[PDB]
Amino acid sequence: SVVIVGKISFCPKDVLGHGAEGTIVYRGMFDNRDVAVKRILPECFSFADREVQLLRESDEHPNVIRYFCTEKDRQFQYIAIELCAATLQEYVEQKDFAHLGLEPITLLQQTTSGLAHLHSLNIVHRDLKPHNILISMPNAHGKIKAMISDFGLCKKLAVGRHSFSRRSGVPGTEGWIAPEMLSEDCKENPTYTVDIFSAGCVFYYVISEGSHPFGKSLQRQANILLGACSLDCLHPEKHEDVIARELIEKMIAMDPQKRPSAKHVLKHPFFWSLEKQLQFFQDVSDRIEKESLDGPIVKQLERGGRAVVKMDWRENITVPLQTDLRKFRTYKGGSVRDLLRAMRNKKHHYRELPAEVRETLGSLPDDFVCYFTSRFPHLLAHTYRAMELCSHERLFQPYYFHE
Amino acid sequence: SVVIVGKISFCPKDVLGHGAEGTIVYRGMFDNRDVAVKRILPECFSFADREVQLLRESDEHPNVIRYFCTEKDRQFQYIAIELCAATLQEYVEQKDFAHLGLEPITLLQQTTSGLAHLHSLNIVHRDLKPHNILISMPNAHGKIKAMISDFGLCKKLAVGRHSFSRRSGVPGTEGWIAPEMLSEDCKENPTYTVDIFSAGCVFYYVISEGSHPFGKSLQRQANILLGACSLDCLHPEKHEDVIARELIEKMIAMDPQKRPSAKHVLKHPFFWSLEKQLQFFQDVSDRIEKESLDGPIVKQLERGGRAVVKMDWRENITVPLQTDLRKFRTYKGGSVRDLLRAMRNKKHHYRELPAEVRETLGSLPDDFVCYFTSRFPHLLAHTYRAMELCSHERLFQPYYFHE
Ligand SMILES: Cc1c(CCC(=O)O)c2cc(Br)ccc2n1C(=O)c1ccccc1
Ligand SMILES: Cc1c(CCC(=O)O)c2cc(Br)ccc2n1C(=O)c1ccccc1
Repeated sequence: SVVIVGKISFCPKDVLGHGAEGTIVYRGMFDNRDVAVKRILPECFSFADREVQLLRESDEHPNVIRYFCTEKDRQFQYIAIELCAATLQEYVEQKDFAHLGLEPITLLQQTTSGLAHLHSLNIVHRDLKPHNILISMPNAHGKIKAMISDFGLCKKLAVGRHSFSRRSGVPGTEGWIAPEMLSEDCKENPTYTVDIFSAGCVFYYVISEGSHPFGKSLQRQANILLGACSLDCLHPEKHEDVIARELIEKMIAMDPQKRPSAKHVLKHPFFWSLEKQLQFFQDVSDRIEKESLDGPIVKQLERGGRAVVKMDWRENITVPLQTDLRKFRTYKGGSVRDLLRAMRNKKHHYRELPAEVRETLGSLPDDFVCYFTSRFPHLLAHTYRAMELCSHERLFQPYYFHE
Repeated sequence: SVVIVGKISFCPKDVLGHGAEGTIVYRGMFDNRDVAVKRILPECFSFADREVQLLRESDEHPNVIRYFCTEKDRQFQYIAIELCAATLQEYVEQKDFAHLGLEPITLLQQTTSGLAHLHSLNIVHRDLKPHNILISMPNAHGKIKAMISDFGLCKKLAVGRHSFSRRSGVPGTEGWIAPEMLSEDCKENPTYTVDIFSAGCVFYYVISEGSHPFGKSLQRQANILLGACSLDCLHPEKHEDVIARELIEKMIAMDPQKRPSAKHVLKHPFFWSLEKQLQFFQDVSDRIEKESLDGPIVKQLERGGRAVVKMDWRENITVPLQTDLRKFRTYKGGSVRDLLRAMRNKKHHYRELPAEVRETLGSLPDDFVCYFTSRFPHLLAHTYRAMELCSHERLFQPYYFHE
């Protein structure tokens, strides 16, 4: 028995899953393309028409599911969309991340792009969770991508409006709904920020390989409203983790105003290569070199540096570098600027530096930059936030978001 | 009136254009989606079957036209694809260009990208012309993109093969058909290069604002076969023109094996920012600083450097720079490396230079590099080709294509 509703065809025996509101998703064909078919019931025909329009308006982007067509029966309405190979959930739940390279982060970056695309179209998803974040089929050359799905609970903000009342009840799924949506009072109407919070938890769900910032399933929602976030899978003294901690912590704040935008999250160091990181260090040092001590830039860079530098950075580096630096007298052990200024000098002159000092630093640029991030795991986080005072400047545009 | 073929609807009174073999294109809609439908007559039903299938294997790429569906009638066959705003022909022939800034080169880079994608899928267009390059309908934010269409005459190379016999006549338009396609004296059958020759003409067509590298319309195909190419639109002593010459002259090469691949074209200086050119001069200089004069790299950089440096480059730079460099007699005016190094030095210590030598150089980075490209209009093209000996080096990966 093969169901043929117009250009869509599927066999009822091939069920890919069950959805809510009696929606059943089969595997089928459309225009000889492999698609997933969704049967919707008359009780939901209206909810399905809005999802298709919001899909038609965004599937162009590579990180949004591709909507194809819709055919109607005397009994059902069928939605044909691009056939994937797995959800992010089964991915986090069943891949050997050790063999998986930097894929997990690029999946997080792609999902973030999709969100910024949707937010550029005044579309809020409201139901972002690892289940409806899909993994594309492997392409002709063997690559996969992440795409956003389940547009049933999406909302297009009204022209000229930048929030949305809580009239659609409490859209979303327990454990991933931001507090404003579930809180009994209405200090302010929700907005795009409810998506970041969901996204923040998802970032952690991937980098923890299964954990949630707000506890286990049954107590999540109650912790979310109570503010009981715990990012335990992230060391406090690891460079990578300290950077992730900064981002995810900002993404799951209780005040949705203090939550970053998706365009900001795309620029975050959490996504930077080592080559880029070292580059950010070089440019900060050059911008501050002739900045006075009374200047705001330098005063923000040095507020709280003693902990960043670990009291005295000269007492925390390798002996071959300590001796090399002792040759002159131009770097203070308490200055985070001078630590960055030292990194600039020892990079420029790297080739004309004694082999013993070259061997402690490592090859450029990856081993060089790691030398200083492992020793001072708060250096990038501290200086990134400090240098925000120069996000308008052309030189720094590659690191912040500032239209 | 309006003809409704299944989910495709159009009005015969809305004709967008006419093709070959009686194929008419109307403006229409598919699934509430503004599309352009194609009416295909019976003698041509098989050409569409191929095009549709090929389109379904590559339409995903942002710069390859998006194909939606295809229905059939009692006597006709219809094909609905993305509706565009113009073709590159109309864009070139009817756009100020003075207020278009750099949009035209972004277009050339986009059609290249889509063509590299098609080649990665073992597909040769074989009929690339400013007519098949359509411009996107403006976005939800006012941006456009170029795309490739007219896949009817495309060729999916046999499995493992990297060439194709001329068994299907000579597909393509008089004026854009590569010479290997028409001649019988050729021993080598055509490959993907045949698409690069055509693109190399379009490249020139766009920068010349309509002109062709092989003359006027009727004598064009005649001139192509004879190798008589003329790019008089490009000055022989202007930095920008020298670069575009180097690339175009290699894409329209008479010998197919001398033509850059699509991925090669994508890295050519023709597409670099001003800052990227500085970064190239800096990396080239830094890389050759500790290289033996007897070394192959140095011997290739100076092979012909006399015309490049215009004899003593110290005598072709502004006087203020001439005085500030007179103290260093290390710089040999007949060395291109010495010129590149003098640039590297002027860039690093730019802030500590006397104001006279700073305002004669210009604001970093754009005006600084222009100081040398305008004065030495062969410096880049000379260095880029000679330094190919280092294309394999990670340092230079941003600048060349290896694998
Ligand atoms: C696109 C798609 C949907 C629709 C998503 C939406 O629009 O909400 C889907 C639903 C279920 Br249940 C089950 C599978 C579904 N699937 C897939 O292709 C797919 C997902 C995981 C593994 C293999 C294939
Ligand atoms: C999508 C599209 C097609 C189909 C391309 C194909 O056959 O692959 C088309 C054909 C002609 Br003729 C003419 C126009 C065509 N057009 C356009 O949107 C368009 C292009 C330029 C100016 C105005 C509209």
